[PDB]
Amino acid sequence: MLKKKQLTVLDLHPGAGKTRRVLPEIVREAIKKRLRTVILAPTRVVAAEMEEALRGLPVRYMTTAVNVTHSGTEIVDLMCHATFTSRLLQPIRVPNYNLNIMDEAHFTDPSSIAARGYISTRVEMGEAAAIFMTATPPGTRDAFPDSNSPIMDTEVEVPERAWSSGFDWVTDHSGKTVWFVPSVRNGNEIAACLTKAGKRVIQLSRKTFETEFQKTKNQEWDFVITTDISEMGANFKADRVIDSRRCLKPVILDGERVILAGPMPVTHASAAQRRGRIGRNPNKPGDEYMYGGGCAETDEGHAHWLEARMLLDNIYLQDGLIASLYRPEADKVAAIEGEFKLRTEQRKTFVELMKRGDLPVWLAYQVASAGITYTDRRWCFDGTTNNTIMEDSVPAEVWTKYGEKRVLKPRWMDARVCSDHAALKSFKEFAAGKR
Ligand SMILES: CS(=O)(=O)N[C@@H]1CCOc2ccccc21
Repeated sequence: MLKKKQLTVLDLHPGAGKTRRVLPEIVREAIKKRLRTVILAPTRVVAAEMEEALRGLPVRYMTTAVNVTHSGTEIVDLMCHATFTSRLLQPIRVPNYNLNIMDEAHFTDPSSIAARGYISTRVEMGEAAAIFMTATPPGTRDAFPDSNSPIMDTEVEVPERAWSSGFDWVTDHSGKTVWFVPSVRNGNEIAACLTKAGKRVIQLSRKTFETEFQKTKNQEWDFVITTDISEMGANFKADRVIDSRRCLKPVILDGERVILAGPMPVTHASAAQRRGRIGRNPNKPGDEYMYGGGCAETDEGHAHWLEARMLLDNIYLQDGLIASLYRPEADKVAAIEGEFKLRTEQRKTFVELMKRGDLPVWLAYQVASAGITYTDRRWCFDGTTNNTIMEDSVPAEVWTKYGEKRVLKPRWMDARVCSDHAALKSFKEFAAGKR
């Protein structure tokens, strides 16, 4: 595995012990062989779990999710997938790691796809070794993989809205349930319904993940309503997974806008990861998995692969060369390598719109490629009337940095900036010049 020029895919089933058993073994061997090593966690919650599994070993934790006093002589760095990609984009120097380990190497966020592309290109070049750890590698057709104990799989109609009758089996359960919903807004409705019926509900999403996940250990709950974020190593002490089998897909229409299409079928990798939450205790067989639809390869034409190409086109590799996407996922986008390469000033704007502006990659690229400086927010108000952002069936309004009251009408419309109350609130602050 550790020998150069090689990319290994560690494809053990969910719960096989890739993070607590296999990962420390690789770390010990890497330290023994003096290989400068990077460990890539998908989220800060997995980083905290990796610290527990690697406790004692000399690892430099490049995250505030862990409170450790470093000796300064560690040759193994641990950071999130997005931190790795972010530091690659910024002027800061990143070591040319001899060994690159990616946990949950199935994560389809644009920064995870970009990191895989960068690492795999370095391996293809014969510069480094890499290990991609995942139960569901890119290209998996099995939604029912092995587990530590048997799982009862049941195809059933799963409600995607509040209900008065017809789904007795959902509330007539005395155990703990993790329920995957296609969106935050869809989860709010089902959560309000379960709460009204006397259930204790915790809700998880990308923006509230670290805070609310802690509640699943600190308090007694009946249901956990989550988006696809819990597919990335999140572990619960539950006996049932209710899976709508649906997700929202960002799609770039005619290269002019981004809409959130669907809800539509999840990939086999996602369905397997969602099912993978239960059947993890070999001493407690019989965990249930209720699924409400089929799988399809909805990652083809998904905006994240185009966005990954926008990140890689702006990461230095060697002179004019540009990193390719990891081979099993390179056909999910019809992009020309190098087409999103920006000049130095616009690239600096692109990076800042993502890091500080917190804008989606596609939106940041449209603003930076137009030659607009980071603090220039006039574009948030000069788009056509069909780009009017709506809040509560009425146009959203903001006070500009000039003190004028204006309707939010962005020149480039990206549905992710107003997909929920929290996203819209952050976009309003950005359009007003608050960050
Ligand atoms: C994220 S932090 O505040 O905990 N600092 C970490 C740990 C020490 O090593 C490094 C190196 C570079 C950058 C961040 C860090």
